[PDB]
Amino acid sequence: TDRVSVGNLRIARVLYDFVNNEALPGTDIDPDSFWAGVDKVVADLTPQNQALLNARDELQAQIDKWHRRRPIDMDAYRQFLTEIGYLLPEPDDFTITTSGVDAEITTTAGPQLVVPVLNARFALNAANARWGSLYDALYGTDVIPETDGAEKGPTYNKVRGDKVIAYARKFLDDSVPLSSGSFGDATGFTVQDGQLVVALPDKSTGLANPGQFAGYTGAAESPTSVLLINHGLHIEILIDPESQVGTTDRAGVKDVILESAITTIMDFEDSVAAVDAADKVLGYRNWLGLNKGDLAARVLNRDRNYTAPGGGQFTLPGRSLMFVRNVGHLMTNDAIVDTDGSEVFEGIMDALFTGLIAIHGLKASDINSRTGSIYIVKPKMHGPAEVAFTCELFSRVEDVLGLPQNTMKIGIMDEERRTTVNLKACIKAAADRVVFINTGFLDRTGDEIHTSMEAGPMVRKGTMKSQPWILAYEDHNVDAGLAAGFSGRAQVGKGMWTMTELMADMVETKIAQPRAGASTAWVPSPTAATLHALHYHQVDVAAVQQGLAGKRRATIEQLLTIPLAKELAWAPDEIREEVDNNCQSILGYVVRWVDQGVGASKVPDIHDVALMEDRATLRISSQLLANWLRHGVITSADVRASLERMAPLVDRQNAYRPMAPNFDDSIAFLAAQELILSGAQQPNGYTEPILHRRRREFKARAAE
Ligand SMILES: O=C(O)c1ccc2cc[nH]c2c1
Ligand SMILES: [Mg+2]
Repeated sequence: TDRVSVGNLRIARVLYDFVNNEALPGTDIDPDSFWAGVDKVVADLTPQNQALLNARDELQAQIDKWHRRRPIDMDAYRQFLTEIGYLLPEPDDFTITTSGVDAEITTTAGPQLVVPVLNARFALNAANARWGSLYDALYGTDVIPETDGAEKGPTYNKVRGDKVIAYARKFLDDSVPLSSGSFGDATGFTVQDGQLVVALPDKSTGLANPGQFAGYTGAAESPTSVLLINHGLHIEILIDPESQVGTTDRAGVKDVILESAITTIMDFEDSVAAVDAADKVLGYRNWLGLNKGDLAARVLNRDRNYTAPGGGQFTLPGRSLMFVRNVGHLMTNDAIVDTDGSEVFEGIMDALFTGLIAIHGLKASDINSRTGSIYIVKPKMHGPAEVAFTCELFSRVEDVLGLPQNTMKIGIMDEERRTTVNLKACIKAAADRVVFINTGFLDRTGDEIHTSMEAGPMVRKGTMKSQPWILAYEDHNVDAGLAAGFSGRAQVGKGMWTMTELMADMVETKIAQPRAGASTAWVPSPTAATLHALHYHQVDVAAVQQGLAGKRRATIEQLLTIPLAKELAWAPDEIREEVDNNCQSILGYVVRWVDQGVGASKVPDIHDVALMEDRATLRISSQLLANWLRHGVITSADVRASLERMAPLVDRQNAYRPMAPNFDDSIAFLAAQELILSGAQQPNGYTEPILHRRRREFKARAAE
């Protein structure tokens, strides 16, 4: 074949070439020593990797049987979980020791943006989303109602623009209050004796807290902009009477700029579809362009220059601080196969290659962490041993890369049940590497359903968000983080807002996350990060965290409360709706995944709301239907009929290729069907083995 032999490994030429010609040059790592390291690391860690996955299966089988032989005793269930080593002892209190971590992670609370690394233009916008226009975010979304008069048109609408301006003035009043009066009545800004002075019609005033004045641009006498800081986040008022908006403005203001996406996660996992060496290389190459600072379509932003209150000069980061999300322990990829032809573990490969590439970001670029850290998000881990394994992998990789030990820092996803109930030990296992924990609530619900598949029928998918287990899971995660001393040291993060068009709703409800003590939470786009930034100005996360300290708000019993439905909880019509809804979302996502290699896309649901979502929402839907089928809530004819019914709608909702009417001939349709009908047999309900196989199948058919 077209592979390169190195030890026991056979590396796809496209990857070998990528590494030698693009990734390695500029790192000072000897190419031959690198490849020897890859061979050695894969050979050494592969057995432990496999045994961990086998252990998952064995635990699940025991729980499966336990439920089959079962009016539901929690004392018994809990002592059984401890017996089989599912529930492990909680360690004594400790504080994490992770050092050399940047301020964007240790200290600054704010939005965290996640983007598919395979999409270069998306990744570019994400990195540039550290600063974003509040006016654009308000004007373009439904935050400002399109009520009579204020509708978006083909051209600028002055009625709407004025509501945007008023909305921002109120934000300023709430965030950076004047000693007296309102920003709404401002006519000018000036800096005098190093102090911000605001002109109102009748008199002048300063800030109630002059500590919020951070800097300015242009002459102090008539600044071209004024820079404020609040709860550690910057706000920049652009002052330009010459501009169109500025002309209509009372103080010549052109825009309000928010520091928005403080950090960004470049994603190789659930938001992308990458099933072979060509796909991985595309991803790795974008990740390289990001770290080298030369990725272009439009290019990456430079730092920002300001004059300090006093009159000196300083600078602020122009770009979002980058994490990379590697895949988890489950999958293999044929990017590399061994002599026997066995595919190599993809997570192992990601650590080596994304780690290698990240070195560039530590270096002056013809730039990322100034403290010398590399930030890797690791998803879908089940328990402390799997966490320890990930740390051992990073340690071995650091050795191959000639990096100081603990350079490679870990963002722990809390998105599997065996991690949730052992969270303190999982953190302890990574106490010198961990830079965040985060509630991946969607995968977590998929795992919740699969783990208790045999217990009985589960509540409807929309009911899950408010079940006792998930509310406890959220509080427990924050409690464990704070108890491990995350305050001032590491992020406590919460989940993604998936309704991309419902920004009014996001601004209304997503404030609950910072109020819950989360120093960060996930947004889908630059625009959403700007709007989500508002919440951090309203909530004092540091204070909230201090108030939460030492609280223990979720019991193990609460964590373990299985979301079983009550006897006969559903009328026939509600059942049908749940089925159609789930089939619709499965089909809408899968069709783009299998046909176009698109791992994340705005997909209208049944009620026709635009949902982003990724692989995890597929995991939830397939497991729920698999659970209902397993326990006789629905029949196989129900599933099939629903799939055939929703298919044409999906086709219609959509370079596309219709699934209907020849379903048995549609690879996408059959993948969706397989996900449901084989759902119960997928390891932890994971959708990758099926998706990957079907996408490779589609690629092979397209080729001929
Ligand atoms: O981190 C994820 O699982 C996730 C979820 C939704 C979206 C939409 C774009 N990127 C995503 C990532
Ligand atoms: Mg997830």
